[PDB]
Amino acid sequence: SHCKFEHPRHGHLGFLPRKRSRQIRGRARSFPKDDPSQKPHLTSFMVYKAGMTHIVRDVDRPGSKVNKKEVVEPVTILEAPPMVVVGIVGYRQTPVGHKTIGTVWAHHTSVEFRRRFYKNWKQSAQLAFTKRKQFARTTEGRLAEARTLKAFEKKADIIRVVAHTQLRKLRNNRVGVKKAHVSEIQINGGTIAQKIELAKSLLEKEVRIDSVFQQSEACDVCAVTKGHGFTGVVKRWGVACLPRKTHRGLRKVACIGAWHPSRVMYTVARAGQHGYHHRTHLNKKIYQLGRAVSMEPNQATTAYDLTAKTITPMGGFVGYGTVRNDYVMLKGSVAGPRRRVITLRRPMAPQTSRKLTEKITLKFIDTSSKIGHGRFQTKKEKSQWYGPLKKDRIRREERL
Amino acid sequence: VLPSRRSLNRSSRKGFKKHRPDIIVIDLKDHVLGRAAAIVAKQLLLGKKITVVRCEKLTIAGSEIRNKIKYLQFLRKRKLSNPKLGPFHHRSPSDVFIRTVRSMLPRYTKRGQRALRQLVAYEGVPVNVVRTGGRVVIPKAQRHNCYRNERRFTVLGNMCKHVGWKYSDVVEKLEAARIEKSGRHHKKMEKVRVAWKNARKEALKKMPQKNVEVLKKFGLA
RNA sequence: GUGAGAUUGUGAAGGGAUCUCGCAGGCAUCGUGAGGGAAGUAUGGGGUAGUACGAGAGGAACUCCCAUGCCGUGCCUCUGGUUUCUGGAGUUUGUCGAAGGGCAAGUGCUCCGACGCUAUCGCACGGUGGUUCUCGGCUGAACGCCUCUAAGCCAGAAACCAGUCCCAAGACCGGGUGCCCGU
RNA sequence: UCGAAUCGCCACUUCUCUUAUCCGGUGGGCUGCCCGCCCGGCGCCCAGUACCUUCAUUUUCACAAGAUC
RNA sequence: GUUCAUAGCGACGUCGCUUUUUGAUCCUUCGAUGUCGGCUCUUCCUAACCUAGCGCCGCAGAAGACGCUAAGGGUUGGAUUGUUCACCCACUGACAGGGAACGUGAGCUGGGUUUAGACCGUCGUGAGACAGGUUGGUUUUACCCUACUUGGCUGGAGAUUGCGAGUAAAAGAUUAUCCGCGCAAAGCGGAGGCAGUCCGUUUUUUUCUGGGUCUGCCGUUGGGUGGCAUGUGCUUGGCGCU
RNA sequence: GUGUAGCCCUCCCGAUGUAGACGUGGCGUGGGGGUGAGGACGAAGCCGAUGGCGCGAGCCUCGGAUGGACCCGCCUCUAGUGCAGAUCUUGGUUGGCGUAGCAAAGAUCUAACGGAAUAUUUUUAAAUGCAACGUUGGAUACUGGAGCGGGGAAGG
RNA sequence: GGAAUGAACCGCUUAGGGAUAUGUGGCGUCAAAACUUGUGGGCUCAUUCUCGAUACGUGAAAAGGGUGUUGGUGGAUAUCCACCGGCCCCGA
RNA sequence: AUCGAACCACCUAGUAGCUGGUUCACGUCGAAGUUUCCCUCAGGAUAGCUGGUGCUUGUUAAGAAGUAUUGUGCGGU
RNA sequence: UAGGAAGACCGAUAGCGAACAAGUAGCGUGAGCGAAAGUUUGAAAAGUACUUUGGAAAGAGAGUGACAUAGAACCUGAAAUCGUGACAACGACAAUGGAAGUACCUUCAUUUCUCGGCCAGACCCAACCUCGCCGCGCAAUUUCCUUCCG
Ligand SMILES: [K+]
Ligand SMILES: [Mg+2]
Ligand SMILES: [Mg+2]
Ligand SMILES: [Mg+2]
Ligand SMILES: [Mg+2]
Ligand SMILES: [Mg+2]
Ligand SMILES: [Mg+2]
Ligand SMILES: [Mg+2]
Ligand SMILES: [Mg+2]
Ligand SMILES: [Mg+2]
Ligand SMILES: [Mg+2]
Ligand SMILES: [Mg+2]
Ligand SMILES: [Mg+2]
Ligand SMILES: [Mg+2]
Ligand SMILES: [Mg+2]
Ligand SMILES: [Mg+2]
Ligand SMILES: [Mg+2]
Ligand SMILES: [Mg+2]
Ligand SMILES: [Mg+2]
Ligand SMILES: [Mg+2]
Ligand code: NA
Ligand code: NA
Ligand code: NA
Repeated sequence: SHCKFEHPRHGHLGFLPRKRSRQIRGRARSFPKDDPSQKPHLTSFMVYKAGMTHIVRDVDRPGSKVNKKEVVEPVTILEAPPMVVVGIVGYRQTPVGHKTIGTVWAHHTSVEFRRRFYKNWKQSAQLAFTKRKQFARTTEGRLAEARTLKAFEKKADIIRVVAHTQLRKLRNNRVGVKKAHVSEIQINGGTIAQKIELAKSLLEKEVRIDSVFQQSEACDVCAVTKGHGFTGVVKRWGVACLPRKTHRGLRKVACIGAWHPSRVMYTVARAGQHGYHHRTHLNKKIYQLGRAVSMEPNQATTAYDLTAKTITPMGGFVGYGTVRNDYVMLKGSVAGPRRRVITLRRPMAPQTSRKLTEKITLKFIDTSSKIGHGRFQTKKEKSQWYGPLKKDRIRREERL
Repeated sequence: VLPSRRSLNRSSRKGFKKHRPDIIVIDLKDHVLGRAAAIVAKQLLLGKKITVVRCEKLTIAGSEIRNKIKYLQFLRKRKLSNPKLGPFHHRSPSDVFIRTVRSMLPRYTKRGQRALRQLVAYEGVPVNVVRTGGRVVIPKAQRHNCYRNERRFTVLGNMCKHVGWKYSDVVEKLEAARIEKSGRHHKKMEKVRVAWKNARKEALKKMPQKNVEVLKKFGLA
């Protein structure tokens, strides 16, 4: 017998299994299609989630009821210290897939990079990359590197660079890890010879996020979702609850199959792990590319709001702290909790729509406290509402 | 494959350097799929080691539309309750040949599993097979003794594309590179081939007068 | 050959014979992607335009633009809900001699209440190419007329396949790299 | 440490294409006949066809009691 | 059907298909396969209601009829009734039809049906009967195997053994006996000398040390620069040094 | 000389079978009448990679690093005479399984003492003797006079 | 022992074993046999539940259509008309 | 803890055309589900099919035959 | 109630319910119902003095005895089920099963050892079964062949 009435199935079958991610780091599975006409450039960057806020701006959109008016849009702040490039890898194409040719190392690596190869770095001999350093610049060392670079030129189709983040510069108290996060970034544009030239120039040097993305562009966000543990079918899949009178419980699926086939099928909802999955979530628009507060104190100052303030809210980002580095501001939400490392990628979908080509001009950035109902923008506003307090008077009296 | 330290150490003590088993390399260009698979499967059961190359040049009788529809019917079959257990639909031409041969073997006994282990089935002619030796053909399945001229036929590579195979451009790029390298090398050493030919000639008039007559009697000189 | 064991049914010392096992990898990282899954879908408005057609009456459509319904993947800046931070305050009966400070009433009860969790009750986002069917044509015979069909060629559905997306080497990767050990 | 089964090999084979196709290519004369032109190998018992030269009792088959790896 | 068999229909006849109705049978089950409907949830079919693409009309425009390819996606909220079915009120692009043991009770519910109490009508002399109406009437057990959902530990290439040797690797005294450019070319470039021991059937034999002068390097010293995002690494210029 | 280890040697013809019938110098068990043996230099019973014989039911030898007092061959007579299942009877053992659980009546903490129940290490102190018991003092709390108060009948 | 599978179909009917030859059924692989036999003829192309291929086995098909192609029969004229088969296609 | 007739012992091992069970080997043979009668239709008696024991005989046929030939009758599909 | 005589009987789940402190223990308001259980260690208690660890129970030694694996519910001591040492290997076809070989094990049996009942090869005689090569009969080879014409 058919169903009495029709309604669509719950959930998406293209995100199976709902199992825990193999790694915590966000990783780009695919990279944008290479265009040989453009100049060589990098395609991704690594950032850390550092809380949320909202802004005000004027929208330019002819034919819309909101044209030439102000709107309020929530945003996400992500800290972006510069990355360091340490390696070059080349790939060749075979009838069975892509295979790595080799690797060229930078001969000078930091302690935080070599921490990634140990589980107890302090109580260890710390011998990683020691023999390569003693051999790289010798006469046999230069010949060996020239041999590998020749194989890159002759029989490669893809060039990538090995880069790691700098966790020493990101002086965060709640991020406990001291070993760098390492990933691969593809170089797009130009020929193979030109791609290798850019990679060699960017060896041992730092790469800033302003050189990879522009202010009013879009990007993709590879990240790992917040975890929820073992959860039931109502929260995991979104099925309806049963009537109050049900014996043995309500938060269940009543029928998990028919008599035939004589088994449970993979399309029926069951309880299990929820959250901590990898997602991609394309088309997030960049609203601002900031700089470190040590060099540019007025981060949140706007042409329409001349107050001198930084991007950090009053009392700090809850659970994270201060933003002491460069940052990016993205429109909307981002997967994962605070302190997690996130990969931003240049887009795959076409970027010719009017929404994606709009130019953004901010007008106001909110910096009130996120604890409680914040109602002051700066610390001077609070000290102007209240006059001198009891503790201020005592300090002055002691000063006398 | 991948000799461990146990294997390399034993070879070092014994003094062995290299070894190559007796293998037949078959060029599968312009061969009927079903007839070649049946001949090869019987030879595998008789204790032979066979490597087949250029699996993308196998031919099937009928039009491309007819054969593409036949594959799409096979692709429709899957275990409804758990498709990851169901039949697996391989897409490369070399995988299709191995599946066809497997269905002509007893595959649920150790004897048949061992026989299937002796077939390699490359696509194109890889670099590790080029210089091994001369290739062979199967005259009973050569498609110029098998098909009438006016009948339409399908090339396996073209049919494997359009149903999921995504390495047609890679295979044709590598094959063209091989032809140029092999053609350049073969034009070289034309001097030594001519010199040997000019050596067998004029060897006569240097041999004794009786051995030349025996050669003439048997049609060798 | 060499290094460890065992020969355990009717004392305790010695030697012999034989049988088993080991004689080479380990840890740590960056990737590949066969195969399997697979997702976006629909309505309205602006303009076209009171235009095309029509005696009149009546009355279209494509490019382009702006919104919304259902579904999907996430998030907590704002708004709402939730309080065993029993946080701060208030208040009833009993109780410690009174005030202070408390305690009991399985959280006594009332108000406000952070962090966290959460709601289409709040916010953000939801792509690209090919092979073809029905059908429509071009050249063109059979059949010195013709014919979209016999050979050949072109265009082409919310269908099908691949890309993007999720899992991924029992798919046994002779893919790369760092250090230790043996040779 | 291991006694093992397997018993052609080559820097002349180890390039390509056709079968309604000059099957080594290739022109001419009058719709098939006729006439011209040019260019796998070794290996099997003297390193080579020739004079010379040790084969035993392992004294009638037995995994070649010998090789390769 | 304005005339016009076939736009659309189509009588009198005749040929089929389906198993979603009801009959016919009695093959399996009576030391028991839980018997209606609704709720919840997944999947399949097409004989296509809406959405996509085409042809044709008794298709001026608009609105429609019919036919073909198409099952990718969708198909509602309520009043009375236990209902399935039906009928009304509204919304909508549309409110299509079916299968899965008449899907689904160790998933629920228990209104209906179908025990024991009791009332009515008709029937019976009576005990009692009625597929007639009415009211009240226990819904038991998973900790086993498999399936499914997540969660971990660990072997394995003769898929645990053989010593049973096949690279989507290079290209040569049979990979030995050096590096760079070049097309598996033509050709063109670079290389430190001395003495000893132990080994040595050859061609400047194979090694092990000591000075022997060192290009390229590692680890330094300060001092002057200089770059990077700025407590940590480097590059230039001299000290001796391995 | 029906039938046995068939008195022996040639030759010819048939050979399966449920329910059922019949045959066998066919096998095995407890006891009686006869006959002939065996046993403390080890009877019965028990065990087995102990083999040999027979189509088979079975028989016999061997070893016990088993046992410690009875027992068998043959001819006959006799019967409470042969087990895989009866939701069979009586004992024993068993996976499930160190599993399901041991969740009403609010609740204990601290020091000293007692105790074999510790402060147990030979290969600085914590990371190598845990957990739990009674009494007394102190703290906290419950019953809340229709009481886990103080006395009786029935019953014990 | 054969028809992949089946109480009943085909062959054959049964003491324990060798050699030889057959029956039904077969000789591309699974799988023994034409290592894909003939120095024998014809016919057939079948696009979405996918041409056809072992009887019993309705263990699936009809009426009605098609110059798709290959054969016959009977009439006019030096190609035309009517009718009937085979294989394939629609009806499905 | 028992009620459309309590409990205890006995008649009582009540009767059952119905359900379940029924313990060694080899050898020679080997069926029936049909007829008539029965308060008979899930059962019997009776004949048929089978086994055992034979009797009387014979060595080409005695009173042989699921088959032909010749002669001579019958029949209404 | 006292004696006697026996048995082709049963032999501890049998024979009386009772081989034993049995109409007992136990059950039921009651009438009534009603078991299990061989103390069978050894000829003889000679029933383990004493040393050492342990709170004790016990363990490790010593001793009695022909035997202590005869140690006290103690003759013999089976099967089901379990622990330990050694070994054999083995993917997933649930295992078990049949046939025919092979690789390792055999506290088994029989034969031989200067002739052998061992293992192979070739040869001879008889019998049976095949292949090559060479032929015959028939008016089967005249519904035919060959010439010259119309
Ligand atoms: K699919
Ligand atoms: Mg209930
Ligand atoms: Mg907040
Ligand atoms: Mg797939
Ligand atoms: Mg795929
Ligand atoms: Mg049941
Ligand atoms: Mg059931
Ligand atoms: Mg159920
Ligand atoms: Mg009356
Ligand atoms: Mg018999
Ligand atoms: Mg007796
Ligand atoms: Mg028994
Ligand atoms: Mg538990
Ligand atoms: Mg109280
Ligand atoms: Mg009281
Ligand atoms: Mg065969
Ligand atoms: Mg019976
Ligand atoms: Mg018989
Ligand atoms: Mg008794
Ligand atoms: Mg008794
Ligand atoms: Na009786
Ligand atoms: Na009667
Ligand atoms: Na019966």
